[PDB]
Amino acid sequence: SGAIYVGNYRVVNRHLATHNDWANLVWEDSSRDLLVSSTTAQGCDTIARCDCQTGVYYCSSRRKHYPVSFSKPSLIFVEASEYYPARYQSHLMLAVGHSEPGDCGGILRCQHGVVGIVSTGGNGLVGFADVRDLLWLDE
Ligand SMILES: CSc1cncnc1CC(=O)N1CCC[C@H](C(N)=O)C1
Ligand SMILES: [Zn+2]
Repeated sequence: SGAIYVGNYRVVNRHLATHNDWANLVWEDSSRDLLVSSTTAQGCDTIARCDCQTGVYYCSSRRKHYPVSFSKPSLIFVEASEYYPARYQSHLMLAVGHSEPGDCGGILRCQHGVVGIVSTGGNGLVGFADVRDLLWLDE
């Protein structure tokens, strides 16, 4: 679990969105595993606008933050699940690091702010759904 609170927006993994998220929907994209819903309170998270490939992510399964090198956002294949059929997930970035079912939603940060959230993982790898291209989160 985990979300990004920026302005009147809440960003979450689409496969973990609640009824309130769907009732206050702004935008959703299955191929990215992203859903953005509206909030009445102002969120205090800064989004990064960069091409950083180093950052720090929160791993709830270890209650620890880890530094990682990560790849450029791309279409990476993702196996079937109770949430999605087998497909290519776009805007996905991989890093060598621990993650397990329950870690989705952990924020990845660089020196410029929020880069994205944990969305995939397995075999010593962890995938992050990038949010840096979503320029409307600040306007
Ligand atoms: C940190 S998530 C994780 C980690 N280690 C093993 N498995 C997982 C689960 C995992 O990869 N997915 C299940 C939920 C939907 C994900 C998707 N973005 O399509 C795929
Ligand atoms: Zn950065």
